[PDB]
Amino acid sequence: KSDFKFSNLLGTVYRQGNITFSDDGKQLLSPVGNRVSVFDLINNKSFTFEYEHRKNIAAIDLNKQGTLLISIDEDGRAILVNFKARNVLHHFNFKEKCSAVKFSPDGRLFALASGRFLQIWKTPDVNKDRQFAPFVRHRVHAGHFQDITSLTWSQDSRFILTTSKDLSAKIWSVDSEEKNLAATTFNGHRDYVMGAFFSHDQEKIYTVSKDGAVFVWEFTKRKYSWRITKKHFFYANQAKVKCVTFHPATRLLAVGFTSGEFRLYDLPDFTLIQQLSMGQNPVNTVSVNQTGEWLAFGSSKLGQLLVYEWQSESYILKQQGHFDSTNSLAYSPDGSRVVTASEDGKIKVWDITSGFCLATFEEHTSSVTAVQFAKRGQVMFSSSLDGTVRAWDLIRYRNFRTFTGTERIQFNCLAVDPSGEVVCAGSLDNFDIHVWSVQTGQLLDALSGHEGPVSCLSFSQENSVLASASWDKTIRIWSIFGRSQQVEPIEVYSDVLALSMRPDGKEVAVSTLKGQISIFNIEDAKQVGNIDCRKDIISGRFNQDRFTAKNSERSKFFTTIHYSFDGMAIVAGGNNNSICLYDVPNEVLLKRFIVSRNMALNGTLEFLNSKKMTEAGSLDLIDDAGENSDLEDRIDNSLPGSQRGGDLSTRKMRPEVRVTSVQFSPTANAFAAASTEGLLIYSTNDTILFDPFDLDVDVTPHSTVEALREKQFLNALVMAFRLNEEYLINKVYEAIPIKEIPLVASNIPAIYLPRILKFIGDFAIESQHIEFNLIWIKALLSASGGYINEHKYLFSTAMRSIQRFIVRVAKEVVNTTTDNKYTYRFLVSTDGSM
Amino acid sequence: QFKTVSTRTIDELNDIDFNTYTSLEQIDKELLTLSIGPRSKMNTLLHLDVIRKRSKPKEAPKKSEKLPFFLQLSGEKSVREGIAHETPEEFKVTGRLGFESHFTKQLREGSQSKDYSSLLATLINFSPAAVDLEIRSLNSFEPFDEIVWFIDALTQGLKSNKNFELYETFMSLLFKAHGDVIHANNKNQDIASALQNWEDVHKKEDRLDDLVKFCMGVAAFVTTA
Amino acid sequence: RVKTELRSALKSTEDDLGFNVQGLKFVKQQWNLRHNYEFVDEYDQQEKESNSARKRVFGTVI
Amino acid sequence: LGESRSRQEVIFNEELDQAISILNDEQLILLMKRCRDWNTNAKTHTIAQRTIRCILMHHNIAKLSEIPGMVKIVDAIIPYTQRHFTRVDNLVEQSYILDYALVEMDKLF
Amino acid sequence: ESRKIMVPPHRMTPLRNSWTKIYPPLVEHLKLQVRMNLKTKSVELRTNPKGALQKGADFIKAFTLGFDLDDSIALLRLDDLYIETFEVKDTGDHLSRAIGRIAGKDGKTKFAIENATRTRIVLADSKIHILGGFTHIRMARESVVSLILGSPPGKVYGNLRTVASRLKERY
Amino acid sequence: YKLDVLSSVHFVPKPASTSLEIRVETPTISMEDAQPLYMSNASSLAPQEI
Repeated sequence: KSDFKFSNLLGTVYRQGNITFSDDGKQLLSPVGNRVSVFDLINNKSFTFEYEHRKNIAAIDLNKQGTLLISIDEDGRAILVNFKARNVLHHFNFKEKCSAVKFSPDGRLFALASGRFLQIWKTPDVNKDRQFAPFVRHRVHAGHFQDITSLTWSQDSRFILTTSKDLSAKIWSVDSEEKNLAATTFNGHRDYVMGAFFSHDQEKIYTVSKDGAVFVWEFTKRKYSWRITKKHFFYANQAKVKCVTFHPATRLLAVGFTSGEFRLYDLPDFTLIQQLSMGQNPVNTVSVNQTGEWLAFGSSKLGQLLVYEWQSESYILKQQGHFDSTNSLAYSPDGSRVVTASEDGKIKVWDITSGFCLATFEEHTSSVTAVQFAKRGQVMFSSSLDGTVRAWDLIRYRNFRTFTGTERIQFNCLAVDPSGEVVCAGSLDNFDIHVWSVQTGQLLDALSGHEGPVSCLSFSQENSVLASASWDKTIRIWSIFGRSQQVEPIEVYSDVLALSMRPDGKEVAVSTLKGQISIFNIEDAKQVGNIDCRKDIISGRFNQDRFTAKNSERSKFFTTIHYSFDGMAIVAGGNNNSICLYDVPNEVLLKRFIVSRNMALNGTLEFLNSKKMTEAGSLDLIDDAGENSDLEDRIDNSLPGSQRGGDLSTRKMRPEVRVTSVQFSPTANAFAAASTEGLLIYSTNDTILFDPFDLDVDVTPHSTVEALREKQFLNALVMAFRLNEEYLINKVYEAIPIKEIPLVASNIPAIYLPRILKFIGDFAIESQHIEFNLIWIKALLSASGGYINEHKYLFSTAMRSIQRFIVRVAKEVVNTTTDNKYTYRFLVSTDGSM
Repeated sequence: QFKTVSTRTIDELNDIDFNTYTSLEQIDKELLTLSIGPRSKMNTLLHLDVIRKRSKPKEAPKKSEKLPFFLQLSGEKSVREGIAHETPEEFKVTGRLGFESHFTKQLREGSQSKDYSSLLATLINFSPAAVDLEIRSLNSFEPFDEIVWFIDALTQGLKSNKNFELYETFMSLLFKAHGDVIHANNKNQDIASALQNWEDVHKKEDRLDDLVKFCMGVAAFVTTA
Repeated sequence: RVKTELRSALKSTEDDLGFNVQGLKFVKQQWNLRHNYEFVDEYDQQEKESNSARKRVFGTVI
Repeated sequence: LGESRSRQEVIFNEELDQAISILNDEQLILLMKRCRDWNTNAKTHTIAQRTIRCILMHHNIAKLSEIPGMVKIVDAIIPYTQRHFTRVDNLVEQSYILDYALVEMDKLF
Repeated sequence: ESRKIMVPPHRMTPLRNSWTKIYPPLVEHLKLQVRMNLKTKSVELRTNPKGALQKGADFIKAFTLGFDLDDSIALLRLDDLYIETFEVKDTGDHLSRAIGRIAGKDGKTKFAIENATRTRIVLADSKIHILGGFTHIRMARESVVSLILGSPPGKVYGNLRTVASRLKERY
Repeated sequence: YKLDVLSSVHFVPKPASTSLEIRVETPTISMEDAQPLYMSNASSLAPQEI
């Protein structure tokens, strides 16, 4: 139950740093803020590493065995991770801002550009145990005078070619005996040298600078001493070079500028292969595949990530995330994708497994405040600050309905009917609730009676009663349908934000500004029970404020709560960096999750380092923005009293950490939280955590495979259920023959029914045994499908996971074979003559 | 925490000692079984034209004019594993015996030996662009041998009840690419008999149809009502 | 008996429904490959299809 | 069509579908104009689908393509056939509550 | 050890005027010795004492076949390049307009299939030579055989669009 | 724009605009983002719009 682990981070495909591919370039590793996301682009899936830097990460590299990663943040705290085990091996603090880190091609050394020193360390093994100090320093070279901007290893891991802000580039041999082969420095650029690469044969050296010159250096005579043989210029006038890379085997130089334009050249002849634009923001990262066929570009201002094949002029993916600006989320009615309503005015539909956005919708001209699904994933409603609720067909991708009021107000929350005739929406400046029909477009009613801004709306999913709750300390229950026009006001102790509604519509849980979650019986309007949550809330201290995190009143309450689908738990989040989940019978905290440890966000640390507090102000409120290398980030265009507007440049404070929406998954035992870093997805998995169910001493994996070998199949299945071990359940499940699936499925005891149903769901989504899984589903639904119907909310997430398998792989296969049957019948039954 | 240890007792089913169960490839020969691979490969194959049309940029990139014509072939010396970088191995049809491709050579050899297992292994192996480019070039002109060899290769394939969603999309890609020539010389004996035995094996696929119909209808009834 | 006869009638009508779908899209597709147009370049092809698409104009609210 | 459903390759009486086989371009194009506008119902669609079926299996497909006007008709009533196929497929998938009721009635004893 | 490549008397004068750009990669990049027999209208390539004779033979044989100078240098370099020759043979009806169908008005069909399949084609009266990679030759030859054996222009042009995309695509 | 951001986007919306939108027909594959997958393969126009 309560044993959730950080699974995934939807949204935010790129934040800051360098993109890396794999060696067999199937996955790409993308630095999201202080996590690292890895997107597998062929097996369409994605994961995020569990570990967490304390600042935004700035460098990524993993060796070409694929076996370990090293990630450095923006003040040099490196973290070495085992890439296959997904566990962190070492934490190593380099003392200053490291610009690049690279492994050797032969994997055994890595080097990094810390300040103006190139330091080469040698890679610890993945097979060795963790030591106190696994890194053994090879050397540290200091020949540059200003900071080093780039590394490049040679093809043999023998020389390393580094580029600096100082207007040179240098070549260093790895070992001391070849010191005479590599002692030269490469002058001649007017600006920062952005890259320096070898050719395939390591005879030519290309050095690309910031102003736009690429120099070809050759070991020629005018003795032989590395002349410059040709200077080529990009002649991009206002823009200048932001990122350079070179695939030496295909002779492909890829260059991204500060204007979104990137050009890619065939280098020693300098012929423009292609030139096209990501956008208007600068291209912060270019990275290239090992075969040189894919180019991954990252722009850091809009958080966007392309990977683009330049032969077939086509985007493998062109994605863009949302940092800090995400107002709402909603799971699809099968937990396959999450719809995100974001403050720059748009809807984005993110697949969960493959961590990418399928569709985006921009018809709101202001910050979209709420999304909500209806008509079982066919329609989706959203309300924004531009005055409109509007409806979206997720088949034809059309905004087919737009609902406005008559009073020019901005809508902050909505609620749809189950039987989606009526949409409903509430504002924070109008005190009314606006009731629109969906079939016609008209304003059906304006419900009145709150004396404070209607903070939250929800329709009961079963008996269809409306529950609104507002800042006049009052939850209110409206019987709209059928001649009633009945209003029942329940008062409560303080002003309400985030009501939520049970899946059976019996009870309603409200979150209050005191810090509590009260739970009320709807039909008999009396309080069933409350949780007191303001003392298990992690409220950090901001940098600007002059009052401690203990005495602060900023975030000791939950602005979003949500029921579990068995009705037994509540997940909750707010403007604090803890999300907490409880079980509502016992009103006790099951688990509290720290949503960020990034010190680049504001409300993370409860106690701020007193070294940073000086005789006039803290040292993190000092703006060091004019110490910057160029005008576009020396610029301050932040109009003064702006909080929660748009365009993070226009607010002047650090982005605070907050969760704006929490939701449970409708199909598989997880929840998504819309934080500022992205859509944090926390999920359990049954592979770990031995948690048996009434086993005795004679219940053993050995006993289960003896019962399987002796072919008591029902006894082996219930022994594996009492073990609750996923591999054993899978082994017995596949070993039962087709001849006696229905006998076993009829003799399964009723306590092991949700276990076998949720196992069949989470197995059959990705397993290939489609007819076996459908035989088991047919046998279970036929043998025990009355117990399910009279215990709906137990199998409410195990049955939604099963019809996530039938309509999403099995029905697609059945559609293909049906079309083949009918095209056969046409192609042989009719007349093709001339 | 970094490897997995065997739960096998010291003193003084290797998958069950390492707490794993590698799921077996198909449980029974009379059971349909999808491919061991991503589920999206069927959809990529069925709609890869419109997906790439989506994926094109909005205007054409600015190239040069003094660009070499054989730029795709003019590499140096991480090796490319596409259908374009394929060399022939080791007296005029569409593909001579020195310039036969691997797919056409294996298709012919399977037509000799009446066993297309290596052909189907190559088909399940290579990528969707390679699959479309191999099916789209299949000698649909004078005697129609390569089409009918592909059709009874797919027959031998989906007799085996494995990878069957891929064999279904290969038949859909055949009918899409040059089902017009099959409709043209309909009532030709060889191609009509090849389609006849393909339908003879393919008509036993409604087991999946009424199985998912039962599961969908009863699951909906049990959940809602 | 009701189940057998009812499902036989329903599969009998959707048989000719699916037949007519595949036949009519074959007719349209062979007309297209007979005399649609000649563009090998993808950008000119997509602009040609965008100019030759079906347009319908809708009354939206801003 | 109703008497064809009554009694018992051929979908009408055979003299009627050879009489619909031997009609020329103007007659079959107006016949498909009004099969197009009959197909827009959910009630009158079956007569339209079976007339389209007998035209397709009694005429030459290249001839049907080359008749001028019959590509603006078949574009108009392919997606109606698609929504009727989805509707009848949904109806036959929700038809198996009879089969579930039979297996419950068999588990009764 | 030597090779003789007979230059026909319709590609003789371009060989003489572009000869000064043909023999330098034959005599210093390749280390062959090269003679041009004005009596037999042939090119002789002999090996000096100080497996490239077949490369030089294919170089001058491409120029002999009808491929231009830079195309022949592309064959001399670029190891992954091949060249396939075939007559039509599949007269007013068939010979006199199948080649007009390969060409088209101003050779635009030949230009389109060249750019689509990344080969390049020289079309004689009925002798088609194709210079490309192995898969590229396969697709250009399949399309040329297609439009001498009868296919609609919409079908062959749609196949050309598709083959350009799928030949440039990774995966 | 900058008045809304300065006002910390509590504002009062623009009055009303019954505008006019032309949508061409196209696959909703093509109306999507660039990623390997898709979500729906319909056509953007209804049968009663064709």
